[PDB]
Amino acid sequence: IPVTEEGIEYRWGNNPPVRLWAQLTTEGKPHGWPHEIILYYYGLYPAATIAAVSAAGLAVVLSLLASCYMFATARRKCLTPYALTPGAVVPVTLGVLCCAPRAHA
Amino acid sequence: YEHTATIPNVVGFPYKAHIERNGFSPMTLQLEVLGTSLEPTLNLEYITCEYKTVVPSPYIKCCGTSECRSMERPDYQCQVYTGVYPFMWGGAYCFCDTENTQLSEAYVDRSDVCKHDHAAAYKAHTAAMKATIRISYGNLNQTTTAFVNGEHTVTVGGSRFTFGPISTAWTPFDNKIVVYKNDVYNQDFPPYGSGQPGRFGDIQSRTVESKDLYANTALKLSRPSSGTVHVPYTQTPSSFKYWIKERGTSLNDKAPFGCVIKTNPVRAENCAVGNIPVSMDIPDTAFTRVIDAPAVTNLECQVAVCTHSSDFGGIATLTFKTDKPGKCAVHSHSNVATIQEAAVDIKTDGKITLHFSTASASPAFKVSVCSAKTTCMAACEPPKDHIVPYGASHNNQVFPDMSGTAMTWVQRVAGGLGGLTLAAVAVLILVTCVTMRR
Amino acid sequence: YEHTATIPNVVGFPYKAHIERNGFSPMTLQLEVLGTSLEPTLNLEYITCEYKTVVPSPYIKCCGTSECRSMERPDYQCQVYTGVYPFMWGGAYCFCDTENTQLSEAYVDRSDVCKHDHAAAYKAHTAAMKATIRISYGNLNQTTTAFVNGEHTVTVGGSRFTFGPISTAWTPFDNKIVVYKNDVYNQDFPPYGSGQPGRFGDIQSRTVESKDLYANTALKLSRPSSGTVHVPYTQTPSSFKYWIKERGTSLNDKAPFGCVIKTNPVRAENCAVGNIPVSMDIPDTAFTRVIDAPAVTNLECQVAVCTHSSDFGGIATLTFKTDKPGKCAVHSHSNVATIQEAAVDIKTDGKITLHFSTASASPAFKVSVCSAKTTCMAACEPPKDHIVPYGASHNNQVFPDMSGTAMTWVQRVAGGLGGLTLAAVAVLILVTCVTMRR
Ligand SMILES: *[C@@H]1O[C@H](CO)[C@@H](O[C@@H]2O[C@H](CO)[C@@H](O[C@@H]3O[C@H](CO[C@H]4O[C@H](CO)[C@@H](O)[C@H](O)[C@@H]4O)[C@@H](O)[C@H](O[C@H]4O[C@H](CO)[C@@H](O)[C@H](O)[C@@H]4O)[C@@H]3O)[C@H](O)[C@H]2NC(C)=O)[C@H](O)[C@H]1NC(C)=O
Ligand SMILES: *[C@@H]1O[C@H](CO)[C@@H](O[C@@H]2O[C@H](CO)[C@@H](O[C@@H]3O[C@H](CO[C@H]4O[C@H](CO)[C@@H](O)[C@H](O)[C@@H]4O)[C@@H](O)[C@H](O[C@H]4O[C@H](CO)[C@@H](O)[C@H](O)[C@@H]4O)[C@@H]3O)[C@H](O)[C@H]2NC(C)=O)[C@H](O)[C@H]1NC(C)=O
Repeated sequence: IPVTEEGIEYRWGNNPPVRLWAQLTTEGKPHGWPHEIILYYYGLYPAATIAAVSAAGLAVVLSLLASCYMFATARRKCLTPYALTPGAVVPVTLGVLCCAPRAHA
Repeated sequence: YEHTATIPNVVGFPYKAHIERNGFSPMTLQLEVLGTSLEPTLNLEYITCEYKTVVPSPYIKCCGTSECRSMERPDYQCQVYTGVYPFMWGGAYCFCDTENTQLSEAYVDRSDVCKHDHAAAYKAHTAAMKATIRISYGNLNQTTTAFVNGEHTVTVGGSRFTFGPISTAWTPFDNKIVVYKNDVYNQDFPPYGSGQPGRFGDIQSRTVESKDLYANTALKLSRPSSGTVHVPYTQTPSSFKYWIKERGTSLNDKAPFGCVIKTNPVRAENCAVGNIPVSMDIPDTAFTRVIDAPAVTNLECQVAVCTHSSDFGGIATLTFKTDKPGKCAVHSHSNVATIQEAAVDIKTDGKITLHFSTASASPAFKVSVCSAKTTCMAACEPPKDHIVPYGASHNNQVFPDMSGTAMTWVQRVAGGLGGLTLAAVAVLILVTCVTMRR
Repeated sequence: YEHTATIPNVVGFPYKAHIERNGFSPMTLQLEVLGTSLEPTLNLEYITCEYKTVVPSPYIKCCGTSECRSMERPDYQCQVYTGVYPFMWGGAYCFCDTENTQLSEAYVDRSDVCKHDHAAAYKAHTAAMKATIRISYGNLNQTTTAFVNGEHTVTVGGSRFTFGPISTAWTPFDNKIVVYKNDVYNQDFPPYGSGQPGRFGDIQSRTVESKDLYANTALKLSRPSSGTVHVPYTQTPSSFKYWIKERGTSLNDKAPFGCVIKTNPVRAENCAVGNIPVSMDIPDTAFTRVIDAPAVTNLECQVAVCTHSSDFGGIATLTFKTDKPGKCAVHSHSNVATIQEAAVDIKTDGKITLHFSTASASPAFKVSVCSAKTTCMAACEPPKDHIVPYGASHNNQVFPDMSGTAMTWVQRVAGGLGGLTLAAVAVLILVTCVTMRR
């Protein structure tokens, strides 16, 4: 018989009815490593923990590119005006901006 | 004094209400509901028993003919037959060979023992909920009953409580009730004047002892075969004894919210749904003044076990600094954990324990002893069981709010990744003004 | 055979319903309501009488003292005094000067005629309307009663009827009801356990005979004066004798839709609201086949009088070409006029008389006698009497059809300038097609 959380009653033959509720045990391990803390929230709510971890995963790879896309935009606005006219690339900036006009460019 | 609270509708579960006013000591309460039985406003529409086909001895007149009388009974069926020859036990019967009629009649009425066992068809359109509440404070310990609507008022010690209207309006009775002995069948029985032979309600009388019986059981006669003094009749059998054995289960055995269903003033007791608003009218002769209450300072809380078990898994060693022996009234203020015994005593050295029951990995609640507050913290562990006979004693709140292990790794990632997205926005202001001005 | 109709709810108003089918003569019915009750679904909140305060004989004590008792009683109040000097009739009575107390005691209960006269307080949440329709067709008049909701089913002769639900669900009561002897009062009474002194509900008991009386009539028990033997007190007066005078009217004298309000099985009989749907089940052995009916050809009607009076103030005359005498059934295919008597007897000569009743200046009703139709038009005149003692037999409709004299002048103004408006368009169409191109 599936005893989910709110319990069942069941009557066998002519005995009085018996009610049995479900405890809130699990299989994982709380208060430990970040990889074994997901298994603790996996026996508890096994289908509502994938939609939670994906929005905590999509918020990481999106916010990581949007800092580098602002890096490459801000890198461009310091290398371009020293690349139109014939002139040196000022190696003071080479230590900061690892400029693609390195050696013969 | 006036105070409002909303107890849950769980049978056999204590609730703590806490009263704080000016000048007096903080005082807790403990309301507990014992039984809850709602009944609809019934009205009997008909009564069904077995039937009893009465038929008298047949009449044979052999000198001449006869005619039917055509009286009025429920299923009064006369039919006269032509020339017969009865063949009684000694020789012939009526000393001729033809020209002899035979008047045969039969009809139906209500059973003999109908007032003892009988089905009844009521109607459920409203409801009327009653309850039974144990009220506890100080040295007052009583138990009363009151209608759960905003018009009834009970007095217990010197106060005047009033229980508000129910949140929901849910009844497991659909509209209609069929009671036989100890059981309600959630049916859609045919109305008075639409009986069907074999299905339920072929005998419908308006009440138990009245007249005007209604019956259509298709009582059709036939002629006797050749030479026997009998009377044949064919009709569909008793519908009421179909229903005693064809009944699967009552509404008792499939009611939604754990309800059980009794029968004599037809009702459905101990149903756990919704919540009850209350209204309190405790006078000022029950409180204690802050002069006589022991002033308690320098609170501290620490735990040792915190099991997720349903009863009271978790101990809490709690210290303080008092001056006078007296009496306090503990309480929490958050629905993450619940506190037992509500009124624990005091001692000069601060060493008293508590039994909480939380249901999350890291609870964070707050305790007031005698207007003297603190917070608590725990590192709870799961229990090694699966099926428990008793029921829960905690409000469900699974959220490790702002300090646990499951929160610290979230704050380091989102406080470490977010610090490098806005840092590129700083570089987007740092460089672009220098280029543009140059 | 099956047929449905709807009848208006006004009492003493014969309605006609028409039945047409292939292979039989047309047939008309005559439904006519004769009474209508409306019982709410009661439940006695409480019942109210006129109380009786019993002051027993005061018990003195001449040397010792006495103490209070704390008995169990509705508004019990006893309290003892200090030394009093009684001085009854001849000389003193305790023969001391002090230390002789006099215990006083008083309480209240219900009356002695409380089972005879009483106000009864009910609650009206639902209501079940009955009716007393009589049914007329052919040579059959019966009169049956039925609960007016769409499932109860009654039989008349050899046919069966049922009556649908009432259109609205309006009540002349409200959810509160006060029943004394012949006058239900639609007043929101104060609830149980919250009675107020002086106003209606000072004493309250749950049913007619029970314990647990409730009362707060503000009984105060003052101190006896100088040397006479009497127990004085003071009390707010009986509320129920104020409510017998300060009752303004009944609800019979301010009921909304003109409905008398009886009292003993609390009722609301003969209202006037909405309409009632019906359902017919006339079997095939009630019509006439089309061969047996008298054939009717070449109808032509011609009005004579037509006043607007509330009775049948109109006489028409019809001609025809029949072939055999018989009995037709007339009907009106409009809600403008209602032909009376429905059951004319056709003869050899082509001349019959009817009686109709309109409410507008020009009718357009059309008459079927026996599967043959014609149209009637009249020029009608208003009556002279202003106040009439009987009701209204027509339907409330005031609109001349299309060819009345009051509307003929409209078409001689509409076609006049409307035909001149298109003529002013047709000039511009010619100009904007000849000298937009030349
Ligand atoms: C005033 O307020 C107090 C507390 O607020 C209430 O006191 C409690 O009342 C309940 C019920 O009356 C008491 O429960 C009873 O306990 C008895 C002894 O308990 C021992 O045995 C049980 C059973 O193994 C153990 O679980 C427990 O730990 C103890 O070891 C039981 O013997 C009683 O059972 C009886 O009744 C049941 C059905 O009711 C029968 O089936 C049994 O056969 C037996 O007859 C019962 O369980 C409880 O002990 C009281 N005290 C406390 C501190 O909770 C008062 O009810 C309340 N009102 C008054 C005084 O009017
Ligand atoms: C259809 O169904 C009914 C079954 O009852 C039958 O027709 C009914 O016949 C009865 C009499 O047999 C009618 O009842 C009485 O009619 C009397 C005759 O009315 C004359 O007098 C009055 C009064 O002056 C005039 O207005 C009228 O024009 C006639 O000249 C009435 O005098 C009776 O009055 C009673 O009630 C009034 C209150 O209304 C009291 O004040 C009186 O004192 C008295 O008690 C009464 O009305 C009845 O009206 C008929 N019902 C109909 C026609 O629907 C038929 O037999 C049946 N049809 C067939 C084919 O069988």
